[PDB]
Amino acid sequence: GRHMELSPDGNLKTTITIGDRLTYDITCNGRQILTPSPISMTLDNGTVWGENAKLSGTSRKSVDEMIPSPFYRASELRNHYNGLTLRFKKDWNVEFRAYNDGIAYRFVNQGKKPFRVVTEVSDYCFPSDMTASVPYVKSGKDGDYNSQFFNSFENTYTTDKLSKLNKQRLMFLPLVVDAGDGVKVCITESDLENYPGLYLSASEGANRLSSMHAPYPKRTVQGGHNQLQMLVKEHEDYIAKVDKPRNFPWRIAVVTTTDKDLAATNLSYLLGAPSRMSDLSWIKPGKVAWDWWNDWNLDGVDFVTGVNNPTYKAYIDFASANGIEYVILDEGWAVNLQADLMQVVKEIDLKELVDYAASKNVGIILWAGYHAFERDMENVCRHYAEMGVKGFKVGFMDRDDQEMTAFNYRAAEMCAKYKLILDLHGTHKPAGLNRTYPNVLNFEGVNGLEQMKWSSPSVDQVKYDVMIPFIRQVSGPMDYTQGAMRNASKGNYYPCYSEPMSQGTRCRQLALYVVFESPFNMLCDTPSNYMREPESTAFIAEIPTVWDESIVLDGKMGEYIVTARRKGDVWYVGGITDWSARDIEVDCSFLGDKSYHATLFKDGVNAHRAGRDYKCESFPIKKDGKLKVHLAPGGGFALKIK
Ligand SMILES: OC[C@H]1O[C@@H](O[C@H]2[C@H](O)[C@@H](O)[C@H](O[C@H]3O[C@H](CO)[C@H](O)[C@H](O)[C@H]3O)O[C@@H]2CO)[C@H](O)[C@@H](O)[C@H]1O
Ligand SMILES: [Ca+2]
Repeated sequence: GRHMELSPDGNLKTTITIGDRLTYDITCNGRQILTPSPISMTLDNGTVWGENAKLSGTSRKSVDEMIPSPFYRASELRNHYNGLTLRFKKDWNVEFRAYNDGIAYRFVNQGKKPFRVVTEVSDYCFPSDMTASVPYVKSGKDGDYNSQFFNSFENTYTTDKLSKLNKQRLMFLPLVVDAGDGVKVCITESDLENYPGLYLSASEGANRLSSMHAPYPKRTVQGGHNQLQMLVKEHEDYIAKVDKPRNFPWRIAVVTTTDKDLAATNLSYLLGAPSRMSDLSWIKPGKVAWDWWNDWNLDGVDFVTGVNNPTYKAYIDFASANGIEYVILDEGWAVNLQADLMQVVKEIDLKELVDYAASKNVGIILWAGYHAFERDMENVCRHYAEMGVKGFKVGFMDRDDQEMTAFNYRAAEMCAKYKLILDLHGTHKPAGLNRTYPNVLNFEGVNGLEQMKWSSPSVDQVKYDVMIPFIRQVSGPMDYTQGAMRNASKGNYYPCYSEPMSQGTRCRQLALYVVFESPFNMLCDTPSNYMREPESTAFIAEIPTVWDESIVLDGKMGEYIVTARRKGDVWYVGGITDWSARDIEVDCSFLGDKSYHATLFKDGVNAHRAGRDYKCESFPIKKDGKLKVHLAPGGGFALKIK
């Protein structure tokens, strides 16, 4: 039983073998980059899908279609693949898809009788000791996987040969394996609804990454961060309940021959479940005059700053004067330790604030800890939607067992029902959720700029920035929360909770608004700092967060990336580099034939010594244009062409 499937361009092919085990491999341009890798699902009735599998039928199709992708990187995304469905006896199938830039598969339940998934095998067997770039689970102890399942999915990348990885620490997704000769494999998953998230492990075999899933929770207890978390204390002997026919999540091996194709791949959105929303007209992407990063630390005002009405009114004024759409009331507005979103601290009047914000063309987003939000979800959403609140930022889930991934979707739907937008923090990679419910405008699961509030200088944020466009961002949008006006060149960074800075240059921060995808996007710094920086603020306030077209012009993972994005007849280009100074050329052949005006923010000539140093230039340009830009260490540039 040997089945082959090829990508439309013929460069990628997978061979599926049906024997004692069910396996698939991956060949790229003749070279085998994944050796036969076994897949299976073990059920509680002893049935193991994929061992001694009995094929009952097959079907093939060739698909080339455009998938609408609102509130994202393009108006629509191309879905172009050869598909193979293997139908087995006992009412289960496995679907394979071959794209030019990846192989993906998923199990499908067509059984009528409820059951449980005990474990799932999803192995990745490589032919040699390749170099992996992986994000380890940050918390917990080695070998104690239950201590690791409780984590916030925020960490930097460790780069090591497969044989050199920690064999006792889980890695979350996405992660990358360097297959050599410029080929990258990026492993991720999508359509992660009501199913535990997949970790990979180096614990089994040679040159092999194998799966592990958090077990279904048997007993959860309120605790953790300010009594807003539900901690798994006991777990079942299975990982998932299955009560109905369903698709299971896609297992995705992105395969690219150039790093810019990795950053650009659409596979995560393409393989998310289709939108479940008819009316999208009420969803408004945009930016936030954020309170939390900058620690409410305004200067030049006549009131004491903090979680109080005059402070939020100042953020609202600032947002409004600059056309910024939203103000978040972050953690602090609800009475601490009560986990009760109906108990407002005495220094705050939500009604006053929501109404004041409304009279200033500003929407209010309320922050909520997981348990406070989940416990009376529908009533909370109704009550605040009625008050005029536009959405929620929900955080500290720190779980990806089945119960929590079911909660993400349930939360998204409940917010959708009441015309509320949703931002998920203390969560994992998006894995398709923003396609299925487009009102979920951002996701954390990223070691973002908040880390500068407490991180030792050993944390290399500049390096991290040129890793995630190729790794974490492959899964979906990031709430990274950039926009620092305080910028520290190499050696000048220190963690400062109430007056934080970024690592690298001013223009790096500006470039991130193009480089990073964030439909719901922060201005992390104080209004005070922004108002001392008119030029920077104007650029940030004006740039779209949602795009009609996106092109990654060039890049090398962990070194640099240059990205151009279109909105109407306006283009933006952003570039960033690692700690090496770098010279970049921008080929402007993506432009139309009209004559255009460019506005360029580039690193100042002393940006290597003073991170804040920038230069803003104006000049005419057109399609033949080939703009040379110098990037300082930890620097970048931001370009607008109108
Ligand atoms: O990681 C070690 C440091 O953690 C700090 O605690 C942070 C935590 O790291 C962070 O993920 C979390 O961020 C969420 O909540 C915030 C409000 O509380 C914001 O909403 C933020 O956007 C959201 O991602 O905040 C924690 C603090 O609340 C510790 O402060 C630090 O000492 C280190 O232990
Ligand atoms: Ca966080």
